[PDB]
Amino acid sequence: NATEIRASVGKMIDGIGRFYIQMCTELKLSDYEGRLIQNSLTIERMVLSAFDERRNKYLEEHPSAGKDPKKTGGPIYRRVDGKWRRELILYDKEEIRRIWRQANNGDDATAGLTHMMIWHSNLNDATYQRTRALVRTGMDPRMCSLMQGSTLPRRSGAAGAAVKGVGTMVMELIRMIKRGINDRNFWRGENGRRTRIAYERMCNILKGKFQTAAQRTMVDQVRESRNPGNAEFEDLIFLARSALILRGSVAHKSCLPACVYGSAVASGYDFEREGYSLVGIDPFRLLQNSQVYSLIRPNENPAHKSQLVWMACHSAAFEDLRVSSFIRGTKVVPRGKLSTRGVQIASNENMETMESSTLELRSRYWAIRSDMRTEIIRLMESARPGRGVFELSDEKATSPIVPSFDMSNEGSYFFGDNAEEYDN
Amino acid sequence: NATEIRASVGKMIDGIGRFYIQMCTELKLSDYEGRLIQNSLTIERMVLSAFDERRNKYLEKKTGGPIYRRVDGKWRRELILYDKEEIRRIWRQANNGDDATAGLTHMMIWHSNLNDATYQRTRALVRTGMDPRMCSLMQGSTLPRRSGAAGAAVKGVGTMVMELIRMIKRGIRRTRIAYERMCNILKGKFQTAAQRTMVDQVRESRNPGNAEFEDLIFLARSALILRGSVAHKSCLPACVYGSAVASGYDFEREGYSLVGIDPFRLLQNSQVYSLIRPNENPAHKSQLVWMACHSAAFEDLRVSSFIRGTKVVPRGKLSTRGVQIASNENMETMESSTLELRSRYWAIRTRSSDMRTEIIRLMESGRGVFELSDEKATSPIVPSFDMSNEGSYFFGDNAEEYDN
Repeated sequence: NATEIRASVGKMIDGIGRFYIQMCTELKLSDYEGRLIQNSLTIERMVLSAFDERRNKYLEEHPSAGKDPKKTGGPIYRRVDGKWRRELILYDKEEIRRIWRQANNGDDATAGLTHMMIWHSNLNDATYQRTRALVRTGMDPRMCSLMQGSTLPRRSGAAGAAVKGVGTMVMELIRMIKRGINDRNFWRGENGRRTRIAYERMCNILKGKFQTAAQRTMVDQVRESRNPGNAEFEDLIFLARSALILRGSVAHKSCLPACVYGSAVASGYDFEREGYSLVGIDPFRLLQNSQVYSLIRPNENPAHKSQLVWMACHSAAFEDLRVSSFIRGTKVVPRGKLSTRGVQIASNENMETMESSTLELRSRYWAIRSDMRTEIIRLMESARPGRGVFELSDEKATSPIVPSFDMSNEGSYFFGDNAEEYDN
Repeated sequence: NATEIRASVGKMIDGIGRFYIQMCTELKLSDYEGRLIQNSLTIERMVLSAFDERRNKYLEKKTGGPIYRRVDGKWRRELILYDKEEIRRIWRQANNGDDATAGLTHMMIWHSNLNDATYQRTRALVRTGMDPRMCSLMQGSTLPRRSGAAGAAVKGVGTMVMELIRMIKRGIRRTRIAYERMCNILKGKFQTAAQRTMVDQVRESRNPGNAEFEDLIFLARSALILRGSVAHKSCLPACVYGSAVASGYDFEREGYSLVGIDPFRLLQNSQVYSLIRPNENPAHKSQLVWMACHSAAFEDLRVSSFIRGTKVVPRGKLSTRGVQIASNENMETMESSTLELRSRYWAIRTRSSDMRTEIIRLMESGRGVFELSDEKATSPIVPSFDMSNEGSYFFGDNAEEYDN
């Protein structure tokens, strides 16, 4: 009865796994070099590009960006003579899509591709700041915590729609109103019919992220305008702030690096059989016996580069730092006090100085988890200031541990942000 | 009761005013040039430099600074170096030959009040093992190492916590008393029983320990919810005062008070011009100044916005860089505009053992505006605020980092 879920999900993991393995052997990579998180992001980026096929549903590709329409690739890092060297592979999109498909027993693994996409998205969320893009749109920097999903493609709507946060939605809509406001043709014409229906869908997606009946119906008013302008702009900004106090309903799926799935199947793990869920202990324990490395930079804190990957693996960048901590097993500080610069490596980076380290990716527990303006305001005035944890070994919900939180500690991951700005 | 304090301060304003007028003449600037903010800061800094005399109590060959005089359609960066005694002598003269201890500390807090709305210190907080969120407890954080009991009056909970922590962390007879003293000040900043206590116990620890690093850090955090009582002092540029007296206004006799409408009315009718780099928003540069004048950086933006009459945005939205100029900024990309230093309404300053369980327990659990025309506080407007608007001047702070 409950067999189907483990399988469709475990069978999804399996394929991501098989695919990674083949990909590594194909690339003549060593265990360490395969468990290198930087090589893993580069291999995932590669499968989505072929399935993307220039439609921005699976990839975040630029519009003017210079990359061969029928051939994807990325940087690979292998340790030779002790020094880390930067290699640059390039594969035929076919190789990727044929190898991917074969990894999945002839199926197009669309869940898998969405799983990897959401994982890159979670990482980005825990790594890059958005305030500079917020201000330019007319939004506020505090709206940074309504940003989950902002560096995701506007395609793969349901998935995007589930993981994206109010701000990401407000931000999207806010832009159309501009390009519509600015271009005269924008809402009239075949593009109005094509975009108007888009604009709308977006409103509904946003709308279905709100809880209070006032927010919901206010979005409706905003979507009923046939010529969105300054007025609808202030309303979305308004909704955007209401989200700060009356939190929305945003999905959060714990996706892990392919190398972590690829590493388990190759050790003998049979997922589709045992089964998988992203809800319970599966991603916690799979993370538990984790052995994921990372090129680390001169003067970076290995402990910190790890918090980052930890944080993205469990979808906790927008998580009250006191909640996360109780579960991590160690304080989970604000980005501002971190000392890494990202788990990527720039072309410009001097690899002569490059280091290598073992991410600490486990945890101490696992856990389960006009008139209107006025109605909303008050709902905010009256607003008031958690999840159930279980020891790893308590497979089932036999005994919920109580949380002993510390309420005097930093809760926000964004106050005093030090991260880079996500140009792309 | 009232009359003396209001006079004695009044005489201080008058002193600065005069001192500024005079120096204005030795430096021989035109009315416009004499109303330029950078010129007021540069003469203001001289006065303090001289009287300080390398002890780090006021301002951190001779004393000098940049003098901006516009001829004949570009501005020039004049760098004058004046005698340190010629300047302080001139200060005595404008003050009847009296040390304006109050007068000097007044211009000082003004600069502190400026730096406060202009520079971010989150970076120093973190280097000291503090919270960024503690950024709104940094009043007077940019005050001199040797700052008296008037300035320390203008110091925030986090400024004292920082100062204290930076000392235990530093090595690991009079440092003791000193470090006991700071603890006393911090103490006079809390409003509750338990908050005071921990401080006592803190200055009380026989030898500095990690318990305080934590205990101070913990108290610094309580002040964020259990607001304390840090003294704010509305201090205006010297130009503003100088000008006023040139008007003939006679502060010593009319009486002045920073606790009231005075600082406001003097600014309402006060005309200051500032240099403005290119692509900067004169209105934001004005916000910056207005804020510093009323000593309102750590104030809730909604209350500030109400009083001002116009939105007072977060420093992360401010299209400015600062009120000073470096020796590397082209003067042929410079020009000036008027600093809008007015307000819609004027307000009252609202003149003001497990300790962690009392504290935490507490934690979990009328500044009225009046028309500028209502001098006597005869009618109180109940500010109608909107909590949709932003309250923290600091979230997203992109401001330059001050370096202590």
